Amino acid sequence: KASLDTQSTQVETLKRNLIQLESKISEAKTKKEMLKARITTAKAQEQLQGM
Amino acid sequence: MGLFDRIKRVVSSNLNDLVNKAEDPEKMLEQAILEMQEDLVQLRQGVAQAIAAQKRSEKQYNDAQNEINKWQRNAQLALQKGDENLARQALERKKTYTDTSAALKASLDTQSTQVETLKRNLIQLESKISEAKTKKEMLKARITTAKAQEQLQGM
Repeated sequence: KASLDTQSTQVETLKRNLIQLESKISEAKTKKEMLKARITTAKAQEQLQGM
Repeated sequence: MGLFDRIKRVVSSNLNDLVNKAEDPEKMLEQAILEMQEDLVQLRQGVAQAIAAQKRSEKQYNDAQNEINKWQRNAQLALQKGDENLARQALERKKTYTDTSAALKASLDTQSTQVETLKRNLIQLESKISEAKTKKEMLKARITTAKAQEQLQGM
C-alpha cells in the first residue's frame, strides 16, 4: 500500500508534468506563427517593388 | 587601386546585363503571385493549425476544470471521512490546478488575440493580391492601346 501510494503520487505528478509538456509544445508552435507573420511583412516590402 | 577600379566596372556591367535579361513583367509577377499565394495558403493552414492547437489546449483546460471539481467532491468526502491528510492533499491539488488553469487561460487569451490578428492580416493579404491583379488589368488595357496604333497601319 505504501509503495502503491508513492507510485500513485508519482504517476499523478507525471500526469501533471505531461500536461505542462503539452502546454510547452503548443507555446513553441505559437512562436513559429509569430515568426511567420514577420516573414509576411518582409514579403509585403517586396510586393511594393512589384507595385 | 587598379583592381578596385576594374572590379567596379565589371560589377556594374555584369549587374546591368543580368537585370535586363530577367526584367519581364509577366514572369516576375507570376512568380511573385505564386509565392504570396503559397505563403497565404501556409498562413491559412497555420492559422487553422493554431486554432486546432487552441481547441486541443481548451480541451486540456476543460479537463483540468473537471479534475478540480472531482477534487472538490473528494474534499467534501474527506471532511465526512474525518481524515486530515486527505483534505489537505485536495486543497493543495486544487491550488496548483487553479494556477495552471489560470496560466493556460492567459496563454489561450494571448493565442486568441494573436490568431485574430493573423486572421485580420490574412484578410489584408487577400486584399493586397487582388490589388496587384487589378494593376495587371490596367497594364493590359495600355497594351491594347499600343495594338490599336498597329491596327491603324493595317487600315
